Amino acid sequence: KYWLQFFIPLLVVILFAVDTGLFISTQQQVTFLLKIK
Amino acid sequence: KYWLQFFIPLLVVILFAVDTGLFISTQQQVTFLLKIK
Amino acid sequence: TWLTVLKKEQEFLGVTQILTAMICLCFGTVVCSVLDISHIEGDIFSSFKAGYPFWGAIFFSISGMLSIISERRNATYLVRGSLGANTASSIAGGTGITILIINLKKSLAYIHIHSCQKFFETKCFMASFSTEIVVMMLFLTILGLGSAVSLTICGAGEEL
Amino acid sequence: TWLTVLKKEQEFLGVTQILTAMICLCFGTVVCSVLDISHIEGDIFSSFKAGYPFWGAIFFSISGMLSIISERRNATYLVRGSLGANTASSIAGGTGITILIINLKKSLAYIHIHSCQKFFETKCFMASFSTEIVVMMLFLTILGLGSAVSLTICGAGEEL
Amino acid sequence: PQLCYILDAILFLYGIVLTLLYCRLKIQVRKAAITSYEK
Amino acid sequence: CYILDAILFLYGIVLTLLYCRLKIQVRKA
Amino acid sequence: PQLCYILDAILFLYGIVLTLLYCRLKIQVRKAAITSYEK
Amino acid sequence: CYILDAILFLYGIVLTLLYCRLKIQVRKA
Ligand SMILES: CC(C)CCC[C@@H](C)[C@H]1CC[C@H]2[C@@H]3CC=C4C[C@@H](O)CC[C@]4(C)[C@H]3CC[C@]12C
Ligand SMILES: CC(C)CCC[C@@H](C)[C@H]1CC[C@H]2[C@@H]3CC=C4C[C@@H](O)CC[C@]4(C)[C@H]3CC[C@]12C
Repeated sequence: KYWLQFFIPLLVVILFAVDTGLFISTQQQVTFLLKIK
Repeated sequence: KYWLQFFIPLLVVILFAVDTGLFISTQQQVTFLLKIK
Repeated sequence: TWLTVLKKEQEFLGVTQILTAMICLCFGTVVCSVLDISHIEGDIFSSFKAGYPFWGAIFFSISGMLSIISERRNATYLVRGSLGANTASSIAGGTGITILIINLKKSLAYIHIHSCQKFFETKCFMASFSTEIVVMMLFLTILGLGSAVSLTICGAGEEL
Repeated sequence: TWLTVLKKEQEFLGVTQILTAMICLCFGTVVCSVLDISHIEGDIFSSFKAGYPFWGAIFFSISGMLSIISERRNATYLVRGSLGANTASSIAGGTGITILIINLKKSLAYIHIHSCQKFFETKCFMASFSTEIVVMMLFLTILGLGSAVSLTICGAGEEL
Repeated sequence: PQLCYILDAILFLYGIVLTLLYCRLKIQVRKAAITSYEK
Repeated sequence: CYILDAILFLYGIVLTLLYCRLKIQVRKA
Repeated sequence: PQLCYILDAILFLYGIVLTLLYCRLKIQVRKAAITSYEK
Repeated sequence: CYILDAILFLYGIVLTLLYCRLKIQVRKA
């Protein structure tokens, strides 16, 4: 009824969570990439 | 108050979501691993 | 030189397409779940009443998935299907943009006059909430449609 | 040959330690936020009232972090800190097990005698809920404590 | 005769087992990749 | 509730199946 | 002038921009890796 | 509510700075 102004932070927090998951994934990916001589 | 029996699914759904994320990341890593001659 | 650079970058537009498709479903679900649409006194819900996110999410998801798989897998019949899905998504977006424009047109008039003085949380907070949601929807739909038209024009790049 | 297998298989113990620490916070915050923990007629909460969810939350976490970083970076002073963190976590788990056991004892004393015939949904649903939650926490803490003790005995493997 | 969460109790064990098994598998495959990529 | 539990009760089956496929694939590797 | 939501909208836009750009870099680095390790 | 945005606001700042570091160290390599 009045708590409607709460879902927008709920969306952005999970967006940032999956975003940082992708970030650490690509971090590990580039760490593997730089293992080059 | 009486709706307490709802948090147990709430934690397990994100647990399984992060498990699927780990699966896709490790599948991506293993596919890269496999291509060696 | 535009053709070559657009050919090099194909599936990232598919990534933003699938992100759009996944995100547009949430607004529809929450709007249809928290409160019913058939008894809105202000009649603000017009785009949501027609189920536009339901119309567009499937088309955008198909377009993005097909674009991603085309780069991932070079199937013979998938190339034409990707172009067809891109055209269908382009037409769907072209209709939805007009739908949201008329929705904002019918929504601003109520708020402007005599309904809610200044900002919300006086008598008409839910309409301001819906207005913010639909403005975000319109902006994100423009962002998706730009990538959609770019992918559509890039995909053909050849006679038939 | 036990020492070699334990040494080579180390960071997964840190993974389960940090999983225990992370999952402890969610339960602790939800239980201590949904309702006050000092006005229970049965005084069911005998663990959350004693800080246990927040007693070994940033306590298992630091041990897991040290264990994970140990094989990643072999610092000069980190190896000494890891053993101390592991043994302190072992002691904390040993205290948590007995406080959780007495919590089960009191919850069963409550539900056992005349408080609620058959299962819940009569007067004390929260009693059964708390009992189940604390049983789950006890099992997960046993799983964490076993790994903690295994890492503690593995880490030394040498004089001092 | 009072199901739902009684049957939903074992599912948490399921989740814990899977979320630990994936972590063990990922660490093992990372170790194998490191040991195979060195030479 | 019960159906909500059912919807997440077969997720485990597919998750374990793909886990086993990954296991056999890495064993082949 | 009511605060919060006006400042919240720019945060939302920032979130989508950041996640989209990180995805772009993820595909970019994947192509870089596949083009580097192929030879 | 008013303070809720504060916690997540510097989250974006730290992610942007760490992205800058990642970009500089991928351009180095
Ligand atoms: C809107 C709220 C309610 C839910 C949001 C879910 C979103 C964030 C989910 C749904 C689909 C997901 C995307 C699916 C595909 C890709 C492409 C991949 O290369 C990177 C991850 C990425 C980009 C995912 C990011 C997270 C994602 C966009
Ligand atoms: C219960 C919900 C709310 C939160 C759960 C948080 C847990 C599951 C998350 C948070 C941080 C995560 C860990 C972060 C770091 C690593 C190291 C990596 O090499 C393996 C995965 C692992 C071990 C992750 C496992 C899952 C993890 C422990």
